[PDB]
Amino acid sequence: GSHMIARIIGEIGIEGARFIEENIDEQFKALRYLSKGIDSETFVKLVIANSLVSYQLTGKGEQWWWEFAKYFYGRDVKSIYLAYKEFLPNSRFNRRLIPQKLSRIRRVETFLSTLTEERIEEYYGDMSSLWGSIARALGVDKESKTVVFSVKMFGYAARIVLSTFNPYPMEIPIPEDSRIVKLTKKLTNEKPRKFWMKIARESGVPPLHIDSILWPLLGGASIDSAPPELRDKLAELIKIIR
DNA sequence: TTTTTTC
Repeated sequence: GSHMIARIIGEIGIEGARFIEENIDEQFKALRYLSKGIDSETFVKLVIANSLVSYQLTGKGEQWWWEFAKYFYGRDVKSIYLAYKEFLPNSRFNRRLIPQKLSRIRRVETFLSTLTEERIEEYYGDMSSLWGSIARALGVDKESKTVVFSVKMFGYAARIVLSTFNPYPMEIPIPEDSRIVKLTKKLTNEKPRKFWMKIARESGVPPLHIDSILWPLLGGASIDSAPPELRDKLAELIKIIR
């Protein structure tokens, strides 16, 4: 792992990650916008469906999640599969692997249909069971990138809908992808998957909350709105990993 | 433009 990184991430803490999530994270902003233009249950269903097709994008993540939010705001959505069948081929930022992606939506449509208000609250109180349930519906490994971040974005949606905050489970790990490998190789020769899981365990900050911290800081987003005590912590983290 | 997944 990294004692240097884990100590500063521990100082930032779940509440520092939460500040970034609710103030800087553009995915959270797009979700908060969408939640104002569609009913709560459809909102959460769409966010999970979107997460499951958000890979190998023809654009950057922030652009795509705003495109998704702007597309469904005020839209009358019945079948989520049918909605995506029309949305994806006309989108700007998600035009690759549409046949594969539509088939994943079709296969998870029955699980999404169980997401009443009460079911969404139950899963938000036990995101590990939601993690396993989504993977089982798809027939994939729950540690796969899309399933892990379907849980993260569900957590964004659920905290908006329910006006409560439950931290992500510690046992949901960041999987390896292109940008986590590119960054981690500069920091260490350790295996990226093991590196970041040990950092989460040592710091006390679940991996999905660490993810919220890393990318805005690396991408150069302003941290000036953070309170000075948290700002100085994020500043030191930047000097360590950027 | 190059920004995970398959059955």
